[PDB]
Amino acid sequence: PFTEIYEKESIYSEEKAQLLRKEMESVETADLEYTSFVEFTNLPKLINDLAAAYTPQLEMMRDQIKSWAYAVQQNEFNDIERIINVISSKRKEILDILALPAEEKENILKLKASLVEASQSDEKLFRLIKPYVAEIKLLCNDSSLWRKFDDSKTELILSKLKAITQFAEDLRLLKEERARTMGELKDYVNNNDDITSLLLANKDKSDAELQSLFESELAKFEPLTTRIEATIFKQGSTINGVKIELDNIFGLTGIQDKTPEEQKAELERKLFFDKLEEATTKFTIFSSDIQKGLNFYNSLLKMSKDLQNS
Repeated sequence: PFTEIYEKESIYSEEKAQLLRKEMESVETADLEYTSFVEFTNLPKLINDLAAAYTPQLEMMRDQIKSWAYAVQQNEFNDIERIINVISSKRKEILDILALPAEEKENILKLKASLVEASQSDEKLFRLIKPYVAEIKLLCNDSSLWRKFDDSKTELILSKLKAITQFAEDLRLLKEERARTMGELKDYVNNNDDITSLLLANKDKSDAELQSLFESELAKFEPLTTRIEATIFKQGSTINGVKIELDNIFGLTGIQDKTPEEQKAELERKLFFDKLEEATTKFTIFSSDIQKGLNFYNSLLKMSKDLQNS
């Protein structure tokens, strides 16, 4: 007596759950990025090896290209290009569904279909960079063939190594700091996040806000989210600087003589072929769009099935 209080509380809890979901998505993306970096670079074994030889980049590029190509190959959706034919099939299904209705909700559905068609047209624009990259990536033979085709400076290397160590430790500490930051934010919702005892502003109305109190109560969560974003950006520039310094150290460690001009040109070509990976990532990002569009299409088809005879 009554149950409305628990309803409002449930609503506020839902909002809080949404915010925590957003923040968790952000930190998850950050952690995934840093983990991908730390996995690709292998900074620990590189530092250990360099330190051992004191007192390769090609292996890295091979590992990253192999991982990207394998991941792209596994998700059998982008390479096949059968999705357009599938869309045509879905269109045929919708055509069959459209074939004794006498209302204007069919024309509206047609308009929605038109919008989906426009979305498909927009989807076509990204096919240019995708098709060339993905097809050359799908073949192990071609990719392997193309990939295969292409003192007193010790103290500097040592200093660079030290800087790399400090940078790495700073990065790990940043990740730990973010994880703890979240841990406290989530632990703040499953603990002393108050209740309906603060809900003394009458018995709402409702629908007349009623929501300003929720926004206000949510606005005190800002100092944790801001700390999360701060640690994320800091780990961002940390990642950039560490990448730069490690690139310099890796360029000072190897040959460095150098010659010939065809050598630097070939290396340049190799670094050029690594720009395909970017397009691969882009096509991966485009994969999550075609999936959503197929979901909407299937939803529309099921909607037509229901509208036919529910």
